[PDB]
Amino acid sequence: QRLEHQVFTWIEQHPKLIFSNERRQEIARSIEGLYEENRYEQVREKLLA
Amino acid sequence: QRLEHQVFTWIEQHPKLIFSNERRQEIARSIEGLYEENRYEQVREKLLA
Amino acid sequence: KIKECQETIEQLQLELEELKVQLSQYEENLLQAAQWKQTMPTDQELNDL
Repeated sequence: QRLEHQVFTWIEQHPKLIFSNERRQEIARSIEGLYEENRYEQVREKLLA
Repeated sequence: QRLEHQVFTWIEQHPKLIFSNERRQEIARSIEGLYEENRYEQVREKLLA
Repeated sequence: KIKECQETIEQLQLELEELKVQLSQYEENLLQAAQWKQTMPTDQELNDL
């Protein structure tokens, strides 16, 4: 919970970067199922995209 | 080793992309240190660069 | 004619400096982005747990 909170805080701390609601939902999907469905890198993949 | 082969077979199939010798060294070493030093992110990040 | 040349040079100087300012803005934004890449959240604690 804390990490997802940090992730979205960091997202909104840089408004210039644009995250679609679809992209935000994708990041939510990745973060929710960590180590059960995918490694954490896929989160950094979506941010760096 | 096979992954290194595939990465540098992906470069040489795309001649329109100019990978200098220095960047080739960078990618070579970043692959060379997979999971001991740096995750995959540092390789595909340079390819994407 | 000479005064016309001087006026043209004045206007062109103004526009040139405006473009230089905008180019500096873009370089600053590139540096901002480069800085942002480093400040991403990490999953160290979740990984440890």
